[PDB]
Amino acid sequence: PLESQYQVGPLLGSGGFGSVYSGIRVSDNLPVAIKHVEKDRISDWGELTRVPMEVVLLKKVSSGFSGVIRLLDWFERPDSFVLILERPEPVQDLFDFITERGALQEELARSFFWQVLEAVRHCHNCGVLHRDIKDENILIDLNRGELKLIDFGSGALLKDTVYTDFDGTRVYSPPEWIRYHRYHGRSAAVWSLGILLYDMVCGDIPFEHDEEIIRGQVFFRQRVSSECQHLIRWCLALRPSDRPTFEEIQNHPWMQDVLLPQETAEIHLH
Ligand SMILES: Clc1ccc2c(c1)N(CCC[C@@H]1CCCNC1)c1ccncc1O2
Repeated sequence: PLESQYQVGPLLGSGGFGSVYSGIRVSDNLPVAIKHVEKDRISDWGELTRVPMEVVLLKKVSSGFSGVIRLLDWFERPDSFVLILERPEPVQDLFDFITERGALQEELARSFFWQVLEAVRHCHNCGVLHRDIKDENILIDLNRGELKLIDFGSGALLKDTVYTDFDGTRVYSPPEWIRYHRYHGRSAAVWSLGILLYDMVCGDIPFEHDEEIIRGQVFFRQRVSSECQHLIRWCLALRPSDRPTFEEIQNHPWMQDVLLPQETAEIHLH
């Protein structure tokens, strides 16, 4: 019943993930996003009924409220899967937000960064590893000031042993991946959060090529508080065991006195 149950609007974007369209549920009038994924181009499948991993992972996290975009429904077709997802309104992704406004005031980066951490914790707590945390995978609900994680298509079940496959973004990938093709979930996630935070406070990523990643030296082109630079360098420690846990990130001095999402919208987004 898919074509009667939702009403298709403009293409929101396309890339490695497939094609994603703006939509309306005709039932509720609810704004949704409609993601089409070609079966040919799915590396990794899961089960409940053989499905894309994204579907497994999203069901594991979609129980309860969160900073992750919910799987509302899904459909199989002969050559594609179709996923129905929350669409916040109005909305802008963090990539476009940063491309437009440049480097972000710390107070705002702090608010955004905290929310990302809450969301990643929530995922890990549900047994899910994202594997592609970056600006293009974070949405900002502009009215409520709430960040939501998207695109679980490179994700895995969380586990405590090493991962030897990676299908996320190279410049967000830790040096242990680049040199040895091995990493552990949590410490690789922390590396990529280090990259994210630098991107927030400088308006751009710290490392462009592999040689820079491997070397792991951070130069700041923008004025950034010494507390913030400390946290960034800590998350981008070359040795994974030298990186902080999520607990240590959230207890870090730069993370004190976070604004609530609502107060963050009033000040920085309205
Ligand atoms: Cl509104 C919304 C809801 C749920 C979404 C997505 C968007 N997207 C958005 C991707 C396109 C962006 C939009 C802005 C311009 N830059 C590119 C998405 C991408 C990949 N997997 C799941 C997704 O789920």
